[PDB]
Amino acid sequence: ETQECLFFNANWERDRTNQTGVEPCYGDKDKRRHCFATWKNISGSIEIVKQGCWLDDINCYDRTDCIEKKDSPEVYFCCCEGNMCNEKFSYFPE
Amino acid sequence: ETQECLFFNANWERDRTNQTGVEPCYGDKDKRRHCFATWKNISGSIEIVKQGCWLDDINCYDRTDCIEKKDSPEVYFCCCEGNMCNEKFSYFPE
Amino acid sequence: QACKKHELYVSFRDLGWQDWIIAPEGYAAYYCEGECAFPLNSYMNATNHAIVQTLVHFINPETVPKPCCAPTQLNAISVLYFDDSSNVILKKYRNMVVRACGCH
Amino acid sequence: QACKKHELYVSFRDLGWQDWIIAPEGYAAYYCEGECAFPLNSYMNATNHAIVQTLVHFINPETVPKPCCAPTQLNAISVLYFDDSSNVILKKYRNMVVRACGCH
Ligand SMILES: *[C@@H]1O[C@H](CO)[C@@H](O[C@@H]2O[C@H](CO)[C@@H](O[C@@H]3O[C@H](CO[C@H]4O[C@H](CO)[C@@H](O)[C@H](O)[C@@H]4O)[C@@H](O[C@@H]4O[C@H](CO)[C@@H](O)[C@H](O)[C@@H]4O)[C@H](O[C@H]4O[C@H](CO)[C@@H](O)[C@H](O)[C@@H]4O)[C@@H]3O)[C@H](O)[C@H]2NC(C)=O)[C@H](O)[C@H]1NC(C)=O
Ligand SMILES: *[C@@H]1O[C@H](CO)[C@@H](O[C@@H]2O[C@H](CO)[C@@H](O[C@@H]3O[C@H](CO[C@H]4O[C@H](CO)[C@@H](O)[C@H](O)[C@@H]4O)[C@@H](O[C@@H]4O[C@H](CO)[C@@H](O)[C@H](O)[C@@H]4O)[C@H](O[C@H]4O[C@H](CO)[C@@H](O)[C@H](O)[C@@H]4O)[C@@H]3O)[C@H](O)[C@H]2NC(C)=O)[C@H](O)[C@H]1NC(C)=O
Ligand SMILES: *[C@@H]1O[C@H](CO)[C@@H](O)[C@H](O)[C@H]1NC(C)=O
Ligand SMILES: *[C@@H]1O[C@H](CO)[C@@H](O)[C@H](O)[C@H]1NC(C)=O
Ligand SMILES: *[C@H]1O[C@H](CO)[C@@H](O)[C@H](O)[C@H]1NC(C)=O
Ligand SMILES: *[C@H]1O[C@H](CO)[C@@H](O)[C@H](O)[C@H]1NC(C)=O
Repeated sequence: ETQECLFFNANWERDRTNQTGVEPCYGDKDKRRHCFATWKNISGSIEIVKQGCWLDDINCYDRTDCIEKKDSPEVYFCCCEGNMCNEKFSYFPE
Repeated sequence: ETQECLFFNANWERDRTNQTGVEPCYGDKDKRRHCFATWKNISGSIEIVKQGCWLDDINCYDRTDCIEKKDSPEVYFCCCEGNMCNEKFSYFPE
Repeated sequence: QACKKHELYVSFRDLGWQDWIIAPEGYAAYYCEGECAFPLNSYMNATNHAIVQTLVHFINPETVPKPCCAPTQLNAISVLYFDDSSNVILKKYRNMVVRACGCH
Repeated sequence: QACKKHELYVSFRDLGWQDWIIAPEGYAAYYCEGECAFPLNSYMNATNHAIVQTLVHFINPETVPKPCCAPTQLNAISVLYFDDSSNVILKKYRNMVVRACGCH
């Protein structure tokens, strides 16, 4: 299970959140929680847009690494299970 | 409208309530509230069983006196609208 | 046709329960009923789950049905009834009256 | 036949929304469906309003219908979508997932 994720918010100034820190998933045995990460990839240059906890999503069930599988996405997003799993993320098309 | 009723509880000892006092109807413009009274009539001898507030009941809409209309009831019950309307109650079959 | 609350008075006599409830004799209970469709507007007090399922329908009506109109807001009433020992008893019953309907 | 939650995955692609939501691609949404009848037991998570209306039916099925099976418990999901300005945005949506069904 997942109690916390790495949190990052590009838009921290306008949203009034901190910019990073750890976010509690408030994951308590009824519904699952995951972490996620979304970032942009300007030609191998990578900037994180957001990173956090992520309500139960049958798509990231049984995922312990963050690999995104969509071809050349405008924005990359991935989620995984497992604390701070969002810490590192990777890309590997299908 | 009705903000309060005369309250009486025969069964105050077992129920742990007071035996009399005024009960707030908690009547606030969404749903109506009334007062009611239920008592026994052993041959003109009268003993009150209960008296209180009474959630919205289309039967005691537009009632400002407590007259019970059922023939020779095992227990008499009546409700009315209007503060402490339950104070006095009466009987007059249909 | 649209989902709407409609009147319905129940009577404990009729319900059979006349000898046990002392009051009331019957109550304004109401009930929902009505279609709940595309494009489901305001006043259908619908849930997102409902809007989605509505469109899902509209694409493949073969999959999920349309949502049902059903209460979203219910009131308690009071009753006075006799107990096994024939004590008189007052209790308020949660969710017996339909205050408002919607899509579910 | 009995009222039960059933599976249904929505796909935002199919829903048409593929260019605006960034994630997820679709979700486990589910839906209720099933009869809700006499004598309506446990596991139908029914409301009193429902039991009454059930019997009312059973006396005069001509008056009120049977209650409809419809969610009583829904979960939010998260989504990530783009805003007019193409900022990336995360928001959680209340009531999109059906956790459990019942009689209403
Ligand atoms: C989503 O939720 C909302 C509430 O959260 C629900 O909306 C609700 O709709 C109901 C209708 O069932 C509203 O109550 C009723 O309103 C009607 C309209 O009349 C009004 O207009 C005149 C203006 O000239 C005002 O003077 C009145 O104050 C009145 O409020 C009212 O009168 C009706 O008359 C028409 C025919 O002309 C009929 O179609 C109606 O049936 C009704 O008779 C209603 O009074 C009657 O019904 C009530 C019980 O419902 C009785 O107790 C009355 O004595 C009378 O017989 C009634 O008050 C309700 O207020 C409204 N909520 C809002 C918007 O505030 C939606 O219904 C829900 N979506 C769905 C699908 O349910
Ligand atoms: C009134 O509310 C209550 C809850 O408030 C609802 O009751 C709920 O019923 C649901 C069914 O939709 C319960 O969840 C499901 O339970 C089944 C039963 O399997 C269980 O038994 C074995 C014992 O041998 C245990 O090992 C398991 O832990 C398990 O909990 C479960 O497995 C099912 O397998 C059968 C076939 O054999 C199917 O009929 C089911 O569809 C199901 O596959 C379910 O797991 C499956 O479905 C879930 C999603 O629902 C998936 O995520 C799983 O991976 C899998 O595919 C499922 O957990 C629920 O717990 C229960 N609540 C209670 C009582 O605690 C009532 O439904 C509601 N009334 C109505 C009308 O809805
Ligand atoms: C970023 O894109 C490069 C090529 O531009 C790719 O090889 C790399 O794996 C991507 N990094 C990410 C986001 O995983
Ligand atoms: C009580 O019963 C008497 C006759 O026994 C009747 O005339 C009187 O009005 C009743 N009092 C009540 C409860 O109203
Ligand atoms: C930063 O803001 C609060 C205020 O103390 C801080 O405690 C918290 O750890 C940070 N915020 C988030 C969203 O993680
Ligand atoms: C008596 O019990 C409480 C405790 O103070 C008292 O204040 C109240 O007025 C009485 N009870 C009722 C039900 O009216």
